[PDB]
Amino acid sequence: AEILKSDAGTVDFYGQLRTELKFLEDKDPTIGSGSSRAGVDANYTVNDSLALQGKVEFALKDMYVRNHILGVKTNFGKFSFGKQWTTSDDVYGADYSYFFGGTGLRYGTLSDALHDSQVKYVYEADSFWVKAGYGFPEDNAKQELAELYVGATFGDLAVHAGGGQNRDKAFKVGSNTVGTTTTDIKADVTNSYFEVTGEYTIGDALIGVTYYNAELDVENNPLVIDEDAISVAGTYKVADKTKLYAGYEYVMQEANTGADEDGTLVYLGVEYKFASWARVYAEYGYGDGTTLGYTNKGSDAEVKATKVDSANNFGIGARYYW
Ligand SMILES: CCCCCCCCOCCOCCOCCOCCO
Ligand SMILES: CCCCCCCCOCCOCCOCCOCCO
Repeated sequence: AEILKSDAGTVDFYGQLRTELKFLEDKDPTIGSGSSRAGVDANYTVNDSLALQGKVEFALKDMYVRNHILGVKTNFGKFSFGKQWTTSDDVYGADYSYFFGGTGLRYGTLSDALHDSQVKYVYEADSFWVKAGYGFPEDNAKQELAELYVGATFGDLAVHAGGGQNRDKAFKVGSNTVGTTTTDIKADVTNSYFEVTGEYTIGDALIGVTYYNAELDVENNPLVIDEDAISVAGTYKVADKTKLYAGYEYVMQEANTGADEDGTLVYLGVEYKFASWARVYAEYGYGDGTTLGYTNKGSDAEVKATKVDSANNFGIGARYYW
């Protein structure tokens, strides 16, 4: 990106402007959900064995801090402190969409993929890696979080596995009205999760599969909910500038009361790159059934718990990068 400074030190000014139109079943078109941002990333190498990083990223709305990081890289790994995305969000899984996928990735149900005071660790060797994180609860003002993932690449097959636990002692589930007493439903909820992923590259094709489990339990309550999830997705480079993509996502939710639900999400889309600094995309999404909540990494959208009936959805977008 825009190198302001460069030597043993570099200062990089970077960002994205986005314009996105969303057409959701039974709604008027929405313009302006596009997640634009701008930041600065400063790096300095002290020697062969030690480097420092300072990064800050703001949303372009009014303006507010998205990430704010101090980093220390050493021969025994990299340690990063401050307001960061979760390690679970960085590793992600087999969702290749720009708008509607991610329903089978179950790490974000409570956290929305962010904790304002974390320490994150990364170790890399050859093709092999370890990534971990911990969130400081601040005498209960912030959630509890602890995560660990490992992965490697063996020829054309890349694999990873891991997970964690995320606790929110006062999570807002929703609201109830009984006569004229309207009241918030809040609970002490823990989300415990684990996943395995494989991604296979063959020529112009990429195919991925992710399995996820999660367990939601409530501290002073017999209620437990288990989720079992599969995501099957791929991409295909049909020309130098042009990539097609598609996925199928199925999730079953089972409560210890015996209540069962499930949800299906299918997407198909196309990406076109004008240049390294410009691209556009268009996507169709078909949803049926239930989600307890998910995050689409591509667009940064959060979808709260919901049920839909045979819903047809479309998105179109364009981005500028520097
Ligand atoms: C006991 C925990 C061990 C988990 C580590 C990885 C297990 C092997 O992973 C291979 C990656 O598989 C991705 C998931 O689905 C593969 C099943 O489908 C095979 C046909 O595509
Ligand atoms: C490892 C590659 C898997 C191939 C895709 C199938 C995944 C389907 O999940 C099994 C659980 O299904 C229960 C409901 O299935 C409804 C009809 O499914 C259409 C098959 O894609």
